[PDB]
Amino acid sequence: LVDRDPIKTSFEQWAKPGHFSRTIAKGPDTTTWIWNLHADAHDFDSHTSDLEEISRKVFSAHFGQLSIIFLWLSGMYFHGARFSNYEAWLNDPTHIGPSAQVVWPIVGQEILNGDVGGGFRGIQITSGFFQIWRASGITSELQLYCTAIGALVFAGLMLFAGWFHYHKAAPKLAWFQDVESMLNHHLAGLLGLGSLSWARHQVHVSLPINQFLNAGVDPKEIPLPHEFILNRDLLAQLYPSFAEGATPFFTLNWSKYADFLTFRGGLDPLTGGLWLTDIAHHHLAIAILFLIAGHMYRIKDILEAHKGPFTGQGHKGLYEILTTSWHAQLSINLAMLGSLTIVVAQHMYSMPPYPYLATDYATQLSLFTHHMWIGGFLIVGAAAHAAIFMVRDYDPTTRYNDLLDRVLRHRDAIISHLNWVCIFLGFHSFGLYIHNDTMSALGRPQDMFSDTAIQLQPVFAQWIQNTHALAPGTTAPGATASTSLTWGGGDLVAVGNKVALLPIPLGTADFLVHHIHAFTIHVTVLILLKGVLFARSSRLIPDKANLGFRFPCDGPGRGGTCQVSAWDHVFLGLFWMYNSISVVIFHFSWKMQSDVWGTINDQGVVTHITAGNFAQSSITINGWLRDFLWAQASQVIQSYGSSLSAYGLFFLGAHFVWAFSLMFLFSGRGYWQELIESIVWAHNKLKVAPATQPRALSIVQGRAVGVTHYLLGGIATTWAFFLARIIAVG
Amino acid sequence: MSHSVKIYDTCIGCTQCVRACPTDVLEMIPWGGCKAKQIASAPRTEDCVGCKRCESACPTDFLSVRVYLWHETTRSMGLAY
Amino acid sequence: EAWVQDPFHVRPIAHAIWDPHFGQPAVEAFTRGGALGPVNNAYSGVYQWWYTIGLRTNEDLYTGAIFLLFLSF
Amino acid sequence: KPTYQVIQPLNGDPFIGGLETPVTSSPLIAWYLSNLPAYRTAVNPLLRGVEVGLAHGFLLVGPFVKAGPLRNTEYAGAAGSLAAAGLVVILSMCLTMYGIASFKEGEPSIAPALTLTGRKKQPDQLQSADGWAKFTGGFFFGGVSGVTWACFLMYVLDLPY
Amino acid sequence: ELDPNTPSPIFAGSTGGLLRKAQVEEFYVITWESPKEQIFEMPTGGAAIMREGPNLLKLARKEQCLALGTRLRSKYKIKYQFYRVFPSGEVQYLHPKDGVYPEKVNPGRQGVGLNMRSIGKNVSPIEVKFTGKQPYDL
Ligand code: CLA
Ligand code: CLA
Ligand SMILES: CC(=CC=C/C(C)=C/C=C/C=C(C)/C=C/C=C(C)/C=C/C1=C(C)CCCC1(C)C)/C=C/C1=C(C)CCCC1(C)C
Ligand SMILES: CC(=CC=C/C(C)=C/C=C/C=C(C)\C=C\C=C(C)\C=C\C1=C(C)CCCC1(C)C)/C=C/C1=C(C)CCCC1(C)C
Ligand SMILES: CCCCCCCCCCCCO[C@H]1O[C@H](CO)[C@@H](O[C@H]2O[C@H](CO)[C@@H](O)[C@H](O)[C@H]2O)[C@H](O)[C@H]1O
Ligand SMILES: CC1=C(C/C=C(\C)CCC[C@H](C)CCC[C@@H](C)CCCC(C)C)C(=O)c2ccccc2C1=O
Ligand code: SF4
Ligand code: SF4
Repeated sequence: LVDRDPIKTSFEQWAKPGHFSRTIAKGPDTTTWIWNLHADAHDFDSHTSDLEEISRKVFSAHFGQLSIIFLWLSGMYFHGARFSNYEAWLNDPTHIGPSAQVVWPIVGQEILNGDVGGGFRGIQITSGFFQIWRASGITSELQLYCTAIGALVFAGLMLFAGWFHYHKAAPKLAWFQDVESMLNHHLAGLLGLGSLSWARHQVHVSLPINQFLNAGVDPKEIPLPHEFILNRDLLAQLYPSFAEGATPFFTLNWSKYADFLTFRGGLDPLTGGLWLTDIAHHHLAIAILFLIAGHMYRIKDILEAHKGPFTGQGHKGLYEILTTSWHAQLSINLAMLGSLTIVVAQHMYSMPPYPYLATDYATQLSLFTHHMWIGGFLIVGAAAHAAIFMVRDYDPTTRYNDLLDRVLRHRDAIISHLNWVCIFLGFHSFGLYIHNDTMSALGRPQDMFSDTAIQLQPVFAQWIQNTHALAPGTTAPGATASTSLTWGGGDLVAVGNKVALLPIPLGTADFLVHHIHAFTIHVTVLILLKGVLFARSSRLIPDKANLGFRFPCDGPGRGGTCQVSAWDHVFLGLFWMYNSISVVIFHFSWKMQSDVWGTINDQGVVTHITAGNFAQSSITINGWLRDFLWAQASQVIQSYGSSLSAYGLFFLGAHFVWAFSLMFLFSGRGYWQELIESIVWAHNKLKVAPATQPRALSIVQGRAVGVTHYLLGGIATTWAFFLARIIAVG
Repeated sequence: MSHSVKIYDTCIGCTQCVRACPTDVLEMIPWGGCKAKQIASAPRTEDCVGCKRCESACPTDFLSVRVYLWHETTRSMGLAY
Repeated sequence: EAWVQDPFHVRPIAHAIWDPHFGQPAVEAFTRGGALGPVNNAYSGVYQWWYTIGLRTNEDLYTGAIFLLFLSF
Repeated sequence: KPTYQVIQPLNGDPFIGGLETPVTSSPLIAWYLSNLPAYRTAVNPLLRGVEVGLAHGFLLVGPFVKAGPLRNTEYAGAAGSLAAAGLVVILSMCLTMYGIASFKEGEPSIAPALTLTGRKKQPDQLQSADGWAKFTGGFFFGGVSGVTWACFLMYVLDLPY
Repeated sequence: ELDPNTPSPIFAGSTGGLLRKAQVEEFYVITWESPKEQIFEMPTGGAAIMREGPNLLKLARKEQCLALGTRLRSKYKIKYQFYRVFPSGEVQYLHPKDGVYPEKVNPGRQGVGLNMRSIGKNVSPIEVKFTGKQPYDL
C-alpha cells in the first residue's frame, strides 16, 4: 500500500483489490472478507503498528456520535412539536396520553394511529419528552422548532470538528500523551458550568413558569419569549431581589425568609414530580463541586504512594500505560458509565425528577428498563475491552511486577472462590422456589416459605427503610416526608388522577428475588472475570496469545479446547446478562403494579392494577406465569385490530427472531459448507455461481449471529409484552 | 491411532510452511526424492495432545487432522490433574 | 367390575399413587371416586381392549402376568 | 522477626502454588488443627474416628428437628434421633466403599511411638485399608450415639430473643 | 525447600504450576542460557527475571515448558532445554536424544506416513471385520 505512497498523489485510492493483512484479500475471490471489513472495521492491530493516529481517529469518529445524537433529538424536538399533542396535553395533563408519531395511511396502516388526547389520531409514547419539556419557561410549538434547528446547528458544526480533525493533518502524542490536566477542565466547568449554567435557566424562567402553571391557565396566558430579563419583578413571586443582602455572607437579616430552595423532599399535590423549589439548589450545590474539584492538579504522585504488606507495590506505577492504552481506559469507564446508568433506573422510580411521572406509569418504566439494559449492555462490554487489554495493546511487557502481575499470581484462585459462591447461591437462590412447587403441588403450606408459613410474622419493617423515612430528625434538618416517598414511615395522599409512590413493603417475595439477583449478578461476572483474567495464557493452552482475543477455539484436542478465548466469555456472559436484566425487569413491574400502581377514589380505598396478588404467589415460580406471563400478556394476545397492535404484531416476529437464533447458536459449520456446495453444484449446471467463492459462516461470526439475534429476539418480545400492559388499564 | 490424523501432503518442505504444534512433530526425515526433500507425516507421536494447529498451515491437501485418536491418555489432554 | 357396567367418561385407573411427600389433600380428587387410596387412570388403550376382546368378570379376571410372565421367562 | 516470616511463597520454591499467605499458615491457625489428621497422623485413625463421628454427630439435629419436614415436633421421637440416625448411616458406608479406593493390606500397630516420626513421605497415601476401617468404624459409633446426647439433652434453649 | 536451596529462575509466589499430579506421576522441566539480567513473561500467569545458575525451571506439563520459545525465541538465544523427570530416574530422554531443532537431518526414527495404502481413493471403507490374522494392527 503501495499505490502510491507517498508524495505523488492526492490521487485517491478508489480501485485495486483489497487491504487488511498482507497476503490480503488476494486477487483470488471470496465472501468471508465481506463480513470481515464491517466486523473488526475499527480494531488496531492494523492501520499502523504505531499508536499516534488511532487516538487521532477515535477523537474524530467519536465526534460523529454527538453529531447524530444531534441529528437525532432534532427529529424528536421536531416531532415533539408540529406533530403536536404537546401543546394539547399540557393545558390538559392527567387527561391526555401523549403522541409524537403518526403514520400516513398507506396500505394496512392507520390501525396504528388511535385517539391519543388533545383530539387526534396517532401512536403513543413511552419516552418522556413532553416531560423534560415541562421545563419550557415559555411554551409554544414552533418554539421547540428552534430548540430543534438549534440542534441541527450543533451538528454540521459539531460534525465539521471531525473534518477539523483526522482528515485535517491532526494533532499528536503530547496532546493526549500529556494527559496532565484532562479531568481538570471537564468536571470543573461543564460538569460544573452545566448544572451551573442549568441552574441559571432552572429558576430564572422554569420554576416561575410552572410555579403558576400548577393551577390552570392556557399558555401565553402566561410566559412570553423575553419577559424574564432585568424585570426581576415577577421573580417577586418566588422570593426577594435580595432586598438588603449583597453577595451571600452574613450580616443578613431574616425576620421572614431564606431564598428559593427552602428544601423539599416529597411530592407536589397537583404535580407529584418532586419539587423544583429544590431542583435549583441541588444542581447549584453540585457544580460548586466540579467548580471546586476540577482544580486539580497539574500525576503519578498519588498512586505512586500508598502501598503495604500484601497490598499493591505496583499500585505504585499503576500504569504509565494509563496514558497509553484506551482499550484499557475504555473498559474502565464502561463498568462505571454502564454501572452508573442503572443506578438511574432506581432513583427515578422511587424519586421522580420530572412533572407528571408515576401517574404516567408507562412513560417511566419503559425508561427504567431501557435505562437498565445499558447499565448492563455496557458492562459486559466493560469486560470485553479489558480482555482486549489483557491480551494486547502495549508494545512489549514494560508494565511489570505489580497490582496485576499480582492478581494473576493468584488467578486459579480469585475465580476458585466466586465459583462456590454461585452454587451456594442457586441452591439457596433458585431451588428455593422449586421447594414451593414441589411441596405446594404436594400441597402442605404448613411448610412452604410463604410470607406467612416459614417464620416471619406480619412485619418486615425493622431494618433501614424504616430508618430512612423517619430520618428528618437527625443532624437532618427536615422537610415533610423523606427523600423517597416509598419509605416505611408516614404519608399517603400522593395524586388525584391515579396513584404514584407509597411505602413498598417487603419480607419474602422480595427477600428471595433480591437473592436470585445475587446469584444471577454473580455467575454473570464469574464467566467474564475468569474470562478476561485467563486472557492470554493457561494450563489448557499456554501458547494461547498467538492470534487475538477472539479465535474460534484452539482445536479438538485436550478434550474440548473450544469455547476458551474471551470473545466467547464475552459471548456466554451476554447470554447470562440478558437474563440478569431480563429478570430484574420481570421483578419491578410485577411489584410496582401488584403494589404501588393502582388507584385512589373515595376514602382513598387503594385498588392496585392488582390487589397484591404477589402475596403468596410469586414464591412459586409458576405464579410467575400463573400471575405474570399468562395473566398479563392477555393484553398482548388480545391486541389485534386496535392502535397499538404493532406490539402483538411484533410479539410474533422477534418472538420468532429469537426462535431463529438457536439455528445460528446450535449448529456446526463445515455443515452449511457441505450444504452450500450441493447448492454451488446446481448453480454451476445452469452456469450461475463460482465468482466470489461463496462460503459458510466464520465459526465465530456464527456465534456473532447467535447471541445478537437471541437478544434482539428474546428482548423486543417483552418491549412488546410491556407496551400493551401499561397503555390500557395500568 | 493412537494418534492418527493425516496432514501428509507431497512437498513436506517446511520453510514458510509449518512448524507450530507442542513437541509432537520432530520430522525433516528426507525421503530419497521429494523436492525440498523432507517428507512423511510425523515422528514418534506418543507425547503430545490433539491440535490441527498441525495443518492450519502447510498443506495436507485432502484432510488435516483434529482429535481422531480415541485411545487417549492424559498426558494426552492437559488434564490428568 | 365397574367400567364394564358402563364406561361413562369418568376417570378409569392405572395404579395407586403412593408418595410420603403427598399432603393430606391425598383426599382431594387424586383419590378418584370408586377406588380408595389415590390413583391415575388408563390413558393407554389396554382398558378398551383387555375389554374389547371380551375378558370381563372380576372373579373371571386376574390372569395377565400369570400367563404373559410364564411366557416372558 | 521479618516483614512476614523470612518472606516466602510455600514452604520454599515458588513453583507449586499454595501462595502461603495467612488463612494458610499462620501459627495462629495451623496449630488449631494438629491433634487431628492435619499435619501428622497422631494415634492411628482408630480413635480420631469418634471425636469425628460424635462432634459431627450431635450436629444434624435442629437441622432436622427444628427444620424437619413438618417442623417444631410434638413427637417424643424428635428434638433428636427420629430418623437422622440415618444420615450417619447413609454415610457410614458412603465411607467404607471409599476405603475400597484404599486397599494396601497390613498390620503394624504403630500408634505407640518410636523415633520422632515424620511418617516421612507421609503425604500421598501411606494409610492402608486396615486403618480406614477403624476410622469409619469410629464413625458409626460417633455418628449413631453422637445423635443422642443431642436428643437425650432435654433442651433449655435460648430463643429468638 | 531450603536446607538444599539450589535455585535459578526467579519468581516469588503463584497459584499457577505444579500440584499433586507431578509427584504421584510424571514431572517435566525446562532449562536455558541467557546474557544479562532480563525480565520475562512466564507460563501460568505471573512474571520475573534471570542472570543464571543452571537457569532450570520446573514445569507441570511439557506443552507448558516449550512456550518458553513461542515467545522465548523472540528474545535471543540458541539454547533452551527441557527434559523429563520422574519420581525415579529415566527412559523418555526428552530434549536430550540426537541433534536438535525439529527441521534438520541425522536419522528418521518413527513417523512413516501412509498406513497400508496412501491418501488415494479410500472410498474403499473399512475392509475386513477385524480378525486375528490379517496385518491391521498398525
Ligand atoms: C465505548 C465503547 C464502544 C466502543 C467505542 C467500542 C469499540 C470497539 N469494539 Mg466494542 N463493545 C462495547 C462498547 C464499545 N466498543 C460493548 C458494550 C461491548 C459488549 C457487547 C462490546 C463488545 C465487543 C466485542 C466482542 C468486540 C468489540 C470490538 C470493538 C472494536 C471493533 C469495532 C467494530 O468493527 O464495530 C463493530 C460493529 C459492527 C460490525 C456492526 C454490527 C452490529 C450488529 C450486531 C447490529 C446490532 C443489533 C441491532 C439491533 C441491529 C440494527 C437494527 C436492525 C434490526 C435494522 C472497536 C475498537 C471487537 C474487536 O475485535 O476489537 C478490536 C470485538 O468484536 N466490542
Ligand atoms: C416405543 C414404543 C412402544 C410403546 C411403549 C408402545 C405402547 C403401546 N402400544 Mg404400540 N406401537 C409401537 C411402539 C410402542 N407401543 C410401534 C413402533 C408400533 C407400529 C408397529 C405400534 C403399533 C401399535 C398398535 C397398532 C397398537 C398399539 C397399541 C399400544 C398400547 C397397547 C399396550 C401394548 O402394546 O401391549 C402389547 C401386547 C403384546 C406385546 C402381546 C400381544 C402380541 C400378540 C399379537 C402376540 C401374538 C403371538 C401369538 C402367541 C402367536 C400365536 C400362535 C398360535 C397360538 C397360533 C401401548 C400404549 C394398541 C392401542 O391402540 O392401545 C389403545 C394398538 O392400537 N401400538
Ligand atoms: C462557553 C461558555 C459556556 C458555558 C456553559 C456550558 C458549556 C454549559 C454546558 C453544560 C453541559 C451540560 C448541561 C451537559 C449536558 C449533557 C446532557 C444533557 C446529556 C444527557 C444524556 C445522558 C444523561 C447520558 C447520555 C444520553 C444523554 C445525552 C441524553 C461560556 C464561556 C464564557 C466565557 C469564556 C466568556 C465570559 C462568559 C462565560 C460564560 C464565562
Ligand atoms: C417473512 C418476511 C419478514 C418477516 C419478518 C419477521 C417474522 C420478523 C422480523 C423481525 C425484525 C425485527 C425484529 C427488526 C427489528 C427491529 C427493531 C426496530 C427493534 C428495536 C428494538 C430496540 C430499539 C432494541 C431492542 C428492543 C427492540 C426490538 C424493540 C419477509 C419476507 C419477504 C418475502 C416474502 C420475499 C421478499 C422479501 C420479504 C418481503 C422480506
Ligand atoms: C391495603 C391493605 C391495608 C393495609 C395498610 C392500611 C393501614 C393504614 C390505613 C389505610 C391506608 C391508606 O391511607 C389512606 O387512609 C384513608 C383511607 O381510609 C384516606 O383518608 C383521607 O380521606 C378523608 C378526606 O378528608 C379523611 O378521612 C382524611 O383526611 C384523608 O387523609 C387517605 O386518602 C389515605 O391517607
Ligand atoms: C444456518 C447456519 C449457517 C448458514 C447461514 C448462512 C449461509 C447465512 C448467510 C446468508 C447470506 C447473508 C445471504 C446473502 C445473499 C444476499 C445478500 C445476496 C442478494 C442481495 C439481496 C438483494 C438479496 C452458517 O453458515 C453457520 C456457521 C456457523 C455456525 C452456525 C451456522 C448456522 O447455524
Ligand atoms: S504438507 Fe505440512 S508439514 Fe506436510 S510436508 Fe508440507 S508442511 Fe511438511
Ligand atoms: S497436530 Fe497433533 S500432533 Fe500436531 S501438534 Fe497438534 S497435536 Fe500435536
